[PDB]
Amino acid sequence: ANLRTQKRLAASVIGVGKRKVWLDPNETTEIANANSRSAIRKLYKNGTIVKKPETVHSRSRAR
Amino acid sequence: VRYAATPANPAKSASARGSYLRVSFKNTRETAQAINGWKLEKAQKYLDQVLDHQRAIPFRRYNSSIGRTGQGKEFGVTKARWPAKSVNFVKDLLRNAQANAEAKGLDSSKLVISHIQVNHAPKQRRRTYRAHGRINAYQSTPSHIELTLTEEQIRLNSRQRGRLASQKRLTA
Amino acid sequence: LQDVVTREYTINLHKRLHGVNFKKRAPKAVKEIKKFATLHMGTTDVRLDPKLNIAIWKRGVQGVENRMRLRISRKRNDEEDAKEKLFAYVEPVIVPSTKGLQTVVVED
Amino acid sequence: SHRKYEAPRHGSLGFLPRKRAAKQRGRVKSFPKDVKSKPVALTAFLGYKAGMTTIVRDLDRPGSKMHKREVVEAATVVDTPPMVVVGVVGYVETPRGLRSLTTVWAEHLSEEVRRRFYKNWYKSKKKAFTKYSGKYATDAKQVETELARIKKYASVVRVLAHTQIKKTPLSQKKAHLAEIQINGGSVSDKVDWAKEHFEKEVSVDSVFEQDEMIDVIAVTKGHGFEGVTHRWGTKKLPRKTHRGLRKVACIGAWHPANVNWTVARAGQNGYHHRTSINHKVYRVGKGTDEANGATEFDRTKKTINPMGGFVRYGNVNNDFVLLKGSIPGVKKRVVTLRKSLYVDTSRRAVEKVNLKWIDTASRFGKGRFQTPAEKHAFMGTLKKDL
RNA sequence: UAACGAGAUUCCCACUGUCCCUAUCUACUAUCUAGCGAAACCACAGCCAAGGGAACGGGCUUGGCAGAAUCAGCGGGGAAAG
RNA sequence: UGCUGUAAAGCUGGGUCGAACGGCCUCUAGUGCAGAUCUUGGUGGUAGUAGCAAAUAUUCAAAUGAGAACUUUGAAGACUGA
RNA sequence: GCGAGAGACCGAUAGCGAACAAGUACAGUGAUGGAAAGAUGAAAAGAACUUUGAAAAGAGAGUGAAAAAGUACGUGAAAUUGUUGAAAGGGAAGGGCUUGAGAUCAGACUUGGUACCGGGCCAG
Ligand SMILES: CN[C@@H]1[C@@H](O)[C@@H](O[C@@H]2[C@@H](O)[C@H](O[C@H]3O[C@H]([C@@H](C)O)[C@@H](O)[C@H](O)[C@H]3N)[C@@H](N)C[C@H]2N)OC[C@]1(C)O
Repeated sequence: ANLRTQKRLAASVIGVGKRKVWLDPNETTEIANANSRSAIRKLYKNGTIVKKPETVHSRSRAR
Repeated sequence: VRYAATPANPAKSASARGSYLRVSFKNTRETAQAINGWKLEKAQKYLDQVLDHQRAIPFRRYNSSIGRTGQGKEFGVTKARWPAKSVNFVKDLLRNAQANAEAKGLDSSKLVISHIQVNHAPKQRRRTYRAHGRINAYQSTPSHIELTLTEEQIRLNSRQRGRLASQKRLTA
Repeated sequence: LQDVVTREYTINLHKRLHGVNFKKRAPKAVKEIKKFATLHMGTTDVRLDPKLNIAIWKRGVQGVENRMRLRISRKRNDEEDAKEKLFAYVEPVIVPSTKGLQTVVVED
Repeated sequence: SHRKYEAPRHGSLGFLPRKRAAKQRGRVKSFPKDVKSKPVALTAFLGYKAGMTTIVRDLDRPGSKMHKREVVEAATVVDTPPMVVVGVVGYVETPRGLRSLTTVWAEHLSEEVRRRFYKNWYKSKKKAFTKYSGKYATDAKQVETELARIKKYASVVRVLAHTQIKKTPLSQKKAHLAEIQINGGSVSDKVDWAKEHFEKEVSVDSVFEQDEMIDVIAVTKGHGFEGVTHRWGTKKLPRKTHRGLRKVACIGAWHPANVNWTVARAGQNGYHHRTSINHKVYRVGKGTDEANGATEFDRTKKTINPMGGFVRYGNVNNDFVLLKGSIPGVKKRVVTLRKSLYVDTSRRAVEKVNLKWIDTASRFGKGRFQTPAEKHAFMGTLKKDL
């Protein structure tokens, strides 16, 4: 119900900003149980946590 | 505890209290006077319609420089208002008093609000900051609320006697 | 009386957002569609599909389309003690053109 | 000390207070003075302001630079379907003023005039005048006696007439009911004339002829709360004035130690009752005529309406009055037309006007065509024409 | 006395709502609502005219008069406040 | 609730209350308040009034919860712009 | 300083600043400056239990000599405020004098004497 810690830990573990962390809306209870970085890594491996793609900055117009 | 007014027959009455309630004294006084002496069900429906902005609470004493509304025409006023927090507090107290009356075996449909009053509770102090490094008061004006629900020779002179005797003899 | 019914409407949002503050146009279109659904369905309980929210905000805060084609369904709100036995669910309808379309009862 | 320089007062003290009018229907404060030898005739009529247009005319004023030359003039169109007479009122002279003795109504009243007696018509049982109509059924002797009362005692007789607002494009269904004084003949003649016109229609042409100078009573356009600068036309304070400049700088001297009634103040502007006089009648048009906008010099078969309709009014499809210039009120406003209160023999009052041409281009923009036919001729075929 | 100057001043060109003479538009207020909620100030108070009077009265004398409760504004007076 | 005294004041009926107090003859004083922009504390009118308007901007749905404009998640729309 | 005994002294805004976790809390860079605040009850017996409510609480109940003593606690004034009852009200209110009206209070049938004697009050 409050996944603030989980968002922060996922950002640290995955190596991206908090803005690029996706916590599964439909798996709230399991994510709320993930208190350690190890549980976060397990969720990341199984796709419950996902690294969002970068916002594209194409250089085609520049070239 | 001592209530300000005591019912004539306590077996047909139920009471409720709230003390040190952080709700405006002035708005609460207006809302308490709006339903004083009403049937309980009539008052509850009216308070629900107040929370809907379908009817308003008439503001009779604490109303200086408040707005005007056409929903005051029901009560013959132009200044009326919809104080939601006071209405919610009064509804909670009416519900508690109704529960007490039910526990005493009383009939809800016959209940009338026979007594209700609002008193000042002790103020709660906060601070506000003014220009030129000054400190002013920023206080609350809390309420004490109580309410009660109730089921709904001639002696004559000698000359006067003589006059009456003469008159009675004259008419048979 | 058919309580459960689905119809497709066209709302003229251009004339409803006339003169509106530019940073309130998309938020007011949300309120306008809710008032539109209550006018046609008779329910103050109006629910907007998140895809409708995406369509409203597609072109930013003041980029609302002149006309939107909407599917509105009146459905039973059993959910006892809810102040409304019915409710309206509003979702977008993808069409090639938003002109010339009339109110149509949708069969399911 | 005295004002350093002299200037006239801003605004007129004779139109005070500048408050909202009590009713939206402008009331006739005074009627024309009664002349007994004249034929029995109405003195006023109620219509609806529809809009403005343009005319072209030859001027007939010898000695003017524009004598026998064309002038372009603004005109106002008043939608005036016929009124229905539904009652009569008798007035008696008293040392305290005129007092109405009694009122007699017609047997049948239309729904539009009976809608005038209701604030919530759809929730009502429509009982208005339902027991009064029984006063006719038996033998109408009560009605005859009331009319005999009016003949015996009244010195002023006015008729009760209402508009047929359902003939206008207005979405309002309530008819406007007004008293129009009856002038000419004796009181008995007046009561007879009113009785014979019960439930009947009377048209504008039976009241106002063409070239007549008439008065208009209406309520002006509302503006809400206005500051002194526009309400009274006072001078704006300099640009660098602290706390603003759309103000009157001095609202009075130290003594009298009170703000005087003659000082300009912010307050409600417009929506006032006005009686404007001397508006010449350029045309009394007929609703049946399909060449209302046509003239002897411009023979296009044309109605008075402009292309697209009068903006925010609709189309004038009844009798109408074309008036020189502008009159108080707005589009849709009920306006009262009254005969002149004096006899005027100036050249402008007695001039016969002959309209060359009436503009019927669109009022919704820079309209450049007078007719759909002219537009089609100028533009040729279009894609939508096929 | 060349050069320099957020220094004082006059004229000129350009410019323009500074003005003739004002109009219209936008955002935020004001406004109305829910919640929250101060301060200055306060003998008692609060409609005018004249008189007399510490010689410019809300009160006193003589007149004019005088009808609940009020909202938005306003800057005449309270010889308003500081 | 009444009574006495010109008065300062004194006595008494009723209610509240819980541990000391008074009359008379004298003694003694840090002995009587409306004021001192008095002191300290408390409380009003003002007044539900002024106001809570800088820094572009929020929205839909789900979860939680007695309760969600403001918490969390998802989806968007934005901004800081090295 | 240490140990004692006293008073025509003060009695919680008094008496030392401090009767209390007082030179404390707090302020100032610093030297320094420096408060407020005593009392349920004999005894916590400090309200078990039931019920309404999300809860705070309320209503029953209970303890107590007293809850008109409920750890917002001895008594509990005034300013100021709510409710109830009575009354009054055309640009202030209040006051004196006087009477009316409405309310309240009071007295001689006496500490009365043996049906009478005799007395009190208001009046002709
Ligand atoms: C509960 N609040 C605490 C409390 O301990 C409070 O106590 C007072 C207490 O002193 C009062 O009691 C008082 O009794 C007398 C008399 C005037 O009442 C006073 O003279 C005396 O100073 C004082 N003890 C008492 N009546 C109410 C409590 N709240 O005193 C301090 C405080 C922080 O406010």
